[PDB]
Amino acid sequence: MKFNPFVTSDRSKNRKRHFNAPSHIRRKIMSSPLSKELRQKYNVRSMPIRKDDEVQVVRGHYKGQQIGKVVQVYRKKYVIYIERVQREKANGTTVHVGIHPSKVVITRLKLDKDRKKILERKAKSRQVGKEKGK
Amino acid sequence: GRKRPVPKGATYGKPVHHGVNQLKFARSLQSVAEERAGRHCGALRVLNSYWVGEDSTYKFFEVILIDPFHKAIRRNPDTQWITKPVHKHREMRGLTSAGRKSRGLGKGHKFHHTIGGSRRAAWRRRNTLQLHRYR
Amino acid sequence: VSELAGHQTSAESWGTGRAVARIPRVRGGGTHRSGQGAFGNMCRGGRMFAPTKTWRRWHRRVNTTQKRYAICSALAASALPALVMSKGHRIEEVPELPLVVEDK
Amino acid sequence: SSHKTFRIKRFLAKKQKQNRPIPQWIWMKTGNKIRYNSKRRHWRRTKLGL
Amino acid sequence: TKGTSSFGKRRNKTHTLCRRCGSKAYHLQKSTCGKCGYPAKRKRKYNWSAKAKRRNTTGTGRMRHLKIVYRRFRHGFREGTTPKPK
Amino acid sequence: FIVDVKANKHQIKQAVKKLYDIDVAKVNTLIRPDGEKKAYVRLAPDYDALDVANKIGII
Amino acid sequence: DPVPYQPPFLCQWGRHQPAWKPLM
Amino acid sequence: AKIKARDLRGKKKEELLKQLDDLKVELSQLRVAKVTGGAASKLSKIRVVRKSIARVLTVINQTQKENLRKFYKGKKYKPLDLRPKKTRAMRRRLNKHEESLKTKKQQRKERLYPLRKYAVKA
RNA sequence: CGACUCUUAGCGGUGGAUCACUCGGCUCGUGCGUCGAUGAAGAACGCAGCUAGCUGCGAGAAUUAAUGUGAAUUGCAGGUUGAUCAUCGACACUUCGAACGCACUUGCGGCCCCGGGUUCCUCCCGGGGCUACGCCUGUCUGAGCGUCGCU
RNA sequence: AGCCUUGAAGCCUAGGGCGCGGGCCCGGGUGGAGCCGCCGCAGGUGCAGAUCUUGGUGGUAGUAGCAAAUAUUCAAACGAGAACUUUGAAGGCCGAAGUGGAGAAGGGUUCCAUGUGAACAGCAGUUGAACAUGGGUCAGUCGGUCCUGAGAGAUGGGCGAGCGCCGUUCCGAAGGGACGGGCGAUGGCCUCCGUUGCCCUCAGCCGAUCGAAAGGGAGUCGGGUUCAGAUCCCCGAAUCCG
RNA sequence: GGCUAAAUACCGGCACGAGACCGAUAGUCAACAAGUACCGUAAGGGAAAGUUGAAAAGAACUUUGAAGAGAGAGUUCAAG
RNA sequence: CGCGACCUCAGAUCAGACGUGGCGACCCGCUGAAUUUAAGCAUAUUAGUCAGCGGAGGAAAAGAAACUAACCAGGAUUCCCUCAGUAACGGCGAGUGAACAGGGAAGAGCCCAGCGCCGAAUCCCCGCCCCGCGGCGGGGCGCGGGAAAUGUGGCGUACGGA
Ligand SMILES: [Mg+2]
Ligand SMILES: [Mg+2]
Ligand SMILES: [Mg+2]
Ligand SMILES: [Mg+2]
Ligand SMILES: [Mg+2]
Ligand SMILES: [Mg+2]
Ligand SMILES: [Mg+2]
Ligand SMILES: [Mg+2]
Ligand SMILES: [Mg+2]
Ligand SMILES: [Mg+2]
Ligand SMILES: [Mg+2]
Ligand SMILES: [Mg+2]
Ligand SMILES: [Mg+2]
Ligand SMILES: [Mg+2]
Ligand SMILES: [Mg+2]
Ligand SMILES: [Mg+2]
Ligand SMILES: [Mg+2]
Ligand SMILES: [Mg+2]
Ligand SMILES: [Mg+2]
Ligand SMILES: [Mg+2]
Ligand SMILES: [Mg+2]
Ligand SMILES: [Mg+2]
Ligand SMILES: [Mg+2]
Ligand SMILES: [Mg+2]
Ligand SMILES: [Mg+2]
Ligand SMILES: [Mg+2]
Ligand SMILES: [Mg+2]
Ligand SMILES: [Mg+2]
Ligand SMILES: [Mg+2]
Ligand SMILES: [Mg+2]
Ligand SMILES: [Mg+2]
Ligand SMILES: [Mg+2]
Ligand SMILES: [Mg+2]
Ligand SMILES: [Mg+2]
Ligand SMILES: [Mg+2]
Ligand SMILES: [Mg+2]
Ligand SMILES: [Mg+2]
Ligand SMILES: [Mg+2]
Ligand SMILES: [Mg+2]
Ligand SMILES: [Mg+2]
Ligand SMILES: [Mg+2]
Ligand SMILES: [Mg+2]
Ligand SMILES: [Mg+2]
Ligand SMILES: [Mg+2]
Ligand SMILES: [Mg+2]
Ligand SMILES: [Mg+2]
Ligand SMILES: [Mg+2]
Ligand SMILES: [Mg+2]
Ligand SMILES: [Mg+2]
Ligand SMILES: [Mg+2]
Ligand SMILES: [Mg+2]
Ligand SMILES: [Mg+2]
Ligand SMILES: [Mg+2]
Ligand SMILES: [Mg+2]
Ligand SMILES: [Zn+2]
Repeated sequence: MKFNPFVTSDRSKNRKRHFNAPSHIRRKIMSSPLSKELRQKYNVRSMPIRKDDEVQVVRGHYKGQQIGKVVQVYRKKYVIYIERVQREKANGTTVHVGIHPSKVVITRLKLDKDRKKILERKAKSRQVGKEKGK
Repeated sequence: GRKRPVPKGATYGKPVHHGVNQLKFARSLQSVAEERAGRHCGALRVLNSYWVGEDSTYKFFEVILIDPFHKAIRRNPDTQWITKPVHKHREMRGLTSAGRKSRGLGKGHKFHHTIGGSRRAAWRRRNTLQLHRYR
Repeated sequence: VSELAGHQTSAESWGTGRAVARIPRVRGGGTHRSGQGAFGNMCRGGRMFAPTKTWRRWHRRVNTTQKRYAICSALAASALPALVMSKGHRIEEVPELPLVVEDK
Repeated sequence: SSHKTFRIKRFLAKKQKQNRPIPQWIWMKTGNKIRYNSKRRHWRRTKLGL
Repeated sequence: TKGTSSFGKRRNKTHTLCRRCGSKAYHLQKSTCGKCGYPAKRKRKYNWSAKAKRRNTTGTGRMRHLKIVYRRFRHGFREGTTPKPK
Repeated sequence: FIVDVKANKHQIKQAVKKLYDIDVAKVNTLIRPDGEKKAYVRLAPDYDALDVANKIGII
Repeated sequence: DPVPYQPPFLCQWGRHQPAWKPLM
Repeated sequence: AKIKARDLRGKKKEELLKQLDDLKVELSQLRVAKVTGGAASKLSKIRVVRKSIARVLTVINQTQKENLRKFYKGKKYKPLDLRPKKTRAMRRRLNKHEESLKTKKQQRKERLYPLRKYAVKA
């Protein structure tokens, strides 16, 4: 259960805070787990996805072991678009099929300074939690 | 006295309320003087007032008004309660002496109708159902 | 239910004649809600019969001896073997039904 | 009235610009709930008050 | 002839658009507003007009000053201070 | 030209004279049913309207 | 076109109308 | 170039006015291009020009008003724009020293009889 | 076997009932409890590349600056020394409106200071700051066959 | 240790049934996501009516009706399509207190061009005051703006518990104006004059203010030009005030 | 003649939390461009209106018709 | 007649401040009915109620007895239980209707005028210096200007005080 009297445990209020979230909270919600190799290497469970990330699709029709680059992260429909994950329209044009980032694993990260800062901060908090558990 | 502001007779109702001439106003003319001075000066604040003269047609009152904004009152700790915003327009709420004499407030057996905050607080405290949880 | 629910609309009844059903209807207007019927439990919108109040007797008090009797009966039936299974608990492998464990 | 005033002419000027319909790209968005302009005032049907 | 033929003589206007409340309720002969009482210094509101209260309250319009009053209240009305620059 | 509604004919004249460096014979103003002020700026005949229109870009 | 108002009342059968009267 | 607000603050006021006039000429040319029928590059460029004008005027207003309050800081009477704009009931209060002004008799009472620190036994 | 009419069933239309969903109400409880002449509430009019309504904003006009966040907004085009979002503490906030130069026609003024005009020489134009009533302290100018003192 | 995407609720059913009955359980179809049995608890808990409330649909009924003000006909064109659109010809009407040409109030883009025939124009339309893109109202002289009328309405004063009300010259020190003279200070070839500052001197007015797009009120006419503006735009002639 | 917290009240506002409540004719008038459209000279009166699909994947192309409309073909588990 | 004070009353776009209006659920002061009931109705009742008016605050009001009691006396105000549907009012009809005390939540007391003592020992504004200046405050220097004896400040207020 939850013991904080300010955290909402209401369905309609949680759906409101979800579907009416501003973009910096949209980025926080739209996060994806890392692979086993990257998780062992960085000690980081999950990260928010970026435009220049590599993705294996885990669930759905387009799942497999195909490492595809993200086309762009569309936070309005809570979705990302992947390069080879696409389909053909009636007229013939290719349209990228939208995949939610919860069914998405990262095989390679695109590392900038802020990205390395977030990874080091999450690894530091994980080490503090491990030392408190020890 | 105060007559009823109606056309000629014409108080439409039961014969109790047809009285128009011999009605009396509930507050005193000294408190009327205080509220007229305080309505003419919203910046000045009424302390109290006193009688100086009366005619058959008029009475005459000196009303004491105080600046809550002049430095001689503001820097004096004895009167800086006048500078507080709680005492804005005492003359209308009846916080000066001529208004407090009209409210009918006091201690003891002669003032049961204003026990509590006022007469309105007395009536409201008496006319409520205290419908409890477990009853 | 709020007390203002149904009473915000002003509606005088049309009287008799007009071949209408003698209901308080909405006073004029060039809209759908005009001469429609506002008050009453049977009309669309408006009020319902018996608005539920905040001063309903929600809470019931019990005597202290009856509360303690209920506690004593609820504890005493937790020692009998048939009454615990008739509640529904799977207790077939439990070694003793008054299960008293150490202070650790 | 040909003898207008500036306030009344400005009030009519705002309504003349409000009288235009919606564009065709506004119903291509994600959360659209507008099929057409429901506030189309015609000069015979609604007489603008006054 | 009190109906259809008498409705044709209606061309001169009595009310017009007011300039304090905006509604077309400013009588030209009495030179006063029937909605809010414009030559009076105070707003014309009544308790028998309970529905006409909530058509014109503080929650109705913009509150272009009152929302930033609330925003400055929720951090204690700080003035002149600046956050720590980069 | 299309002008803000709060302007004067002298303001339009001095504005055209300061911006486009050209003398003005007169200014005739009307207010459109859109709301903006249409201004017919009659120039002096020493400068050409077609030449200054080709200078400012309109054609 | 807005919602037409309800068919108006017309004193059709009062004392004023001689087209139909009851026993008096 | 991308007109940022950082380098506008160190520059002189006449350079800010010259850049403002250049941006006004640039806005007028883009409006003429919009009305004649121009490129979508110009149609997106006019918003950048408007925001750059807003930035330049904001920096000019900062360098004006902070210098004005630096000038009127030492003086006792200062203009109403430079006076601290908070709520009216909070401006019409007493002063911080005037809330601490006590009378001589009350200070004598606080000197002679302070609220003592005490405890009782069981 | 005809046409028409009645009943039942399959199917197809008018219609949106039932059911299931709910970024919404209703009720109860907690903390705070703050508007305005330094111009409130409200109203009017404008502001988007394509923008009617809603939302947001005020000629810096779907936003400016600062901080945090850290690669987007998106309906379509256009272009890491910080895009977008949130906080917002700095700056700015058109016209009415207690509304304040007198009226509400957006009309007519008066005073002072600047630039064209001048070469202070008066008009004209443009810009800026004042000009609402009552009242408190002090200052200045006053009035009185009100009470006096000196020649 | 209930049912359920190997199909929940709801709905339909010429099927099998059960119960006196209220109702309930299976079979078949549709459906796509929740639902039920037992012991208790609680209620906004059961409809055929109330000239019941809302929504929808029938007979009437392809029925009443599309009948006030004399009247249309032929050919050609656009067009898929013509009794109604356009042009020509013929015959008519309004017959200068008009069915003509222009204004006020009011309407507010209805004015003009291009395209459409989804909805409207109680038949139709290739048409329109409909729809969608675009354009259109140019003034010292035309009006408003100024004045005052009947009247409205501030200030003083009076009244009123009070928002406020009365009152418009009535219980008011109600002027800020200007000729001339004196004094000092500034500005310009410090000549001579303007600007302001003080003093002397002079002065009646009437009530602040609002109130007529037909009352009073200085001064613009001719020709040409637009798809739509003309005493307004252009040309030629003037004229009023400062 | 005068001042004074505390326990007390709060169907307005800001930030919140919960429900043996209601589930689009119900619940606030307003779940949606709601005090909106619309009506009345005015004071005032005041609606109706949720659901494709998981993802627009919103039916390319051929063919009759002037088009509205279809018939094939295609998407989807399902256009029943 | 002139000059100089005082007292009353003016004029200021004089220097510095304030009030106007809004919201209004709670609070204070007025004003204030009729529906209804009494099986009619007129006193009553609805009812100091609806509507109207003015004024604030985060609470308001009240508030430290010209009190309650008659006891072996309690001891500011406010709120709850109880007193109590009681005493009492009422065509004594319909109906209306407290207070004391007891148990609690909270608990905090005080200041002037007068009477008197102290060389007005008091207060405001402006000039200069230092600190701080986004709640314009503290100290020093001014034959600077006023307010005030028609009385400012200190001791002191019913519990006594000097
Ligand atoms: Mg936690
Ligand atoms: Mg009576
Ligand atoms: Mg009374
Ligand atoms: Mg008090
Ligand atoms: Mg007495
Ligand atoms: Mg209802
Ligand atoms: Mg009409
Ligand atoms: Mg009239
Ligand atoms: Mg009021
Ligand atoms: Mg003392
Ligand atoms: Mg449905
Ligand atoms: Mg429905
Ligand atoms: Mg726009
Ligand atoms: Mg920024
Ligand atoms: Mg940033
Ligand atoms: Mg006029
Ligand atoms: Mg059947
Ligand atoms: Mg589903
Ligand atoms: Mg229920
Ligand atoms: Mg039925
Ligand atoms: Mg037929
Ligand atoms: Mg027929
Ligand atoms: Mg004609
Ligand atoms: Mg004509
Ligand atoms: Mg036409
Ligand atoms: Mg038709
Ligand atoms: Mg009057
Ligand atoms: Mg006039
Ligand atoms: Mg005239
Ligand atoms: Mg006393
Ligand atoms: Mg006392
Ligand atoms: Mg709880
Ligand atoms: Mg619905
Ligand atoms: Mg519905
Ligand atoms: Mg439904
Ligand atoms: Mg509803
Ligand atoms: Mg549906
Ligand atoms: Mg299906
Ligand atoms: Mg001054
Ligand atoms: Mg007020
Ligand atoms: Mg009776
Ligand atoms: Mg009866
Ligand atoms: Mg009777
Ligand atoms: Mg009574
Ligand atoms: Mg009331
Ligand atoms: Mg407050
Ligand atoms: Mg108090
Ligand atoms: Mg007591
Ligand atoms: Mg008893
Ligand atoms: Mg009797
Ligand atoms: Mg009573
Ligand atoms: Mg007691
Ligand atoms: Mg003394
Ligand atoms: Mg005492
Ligand atoms: Zn108004």
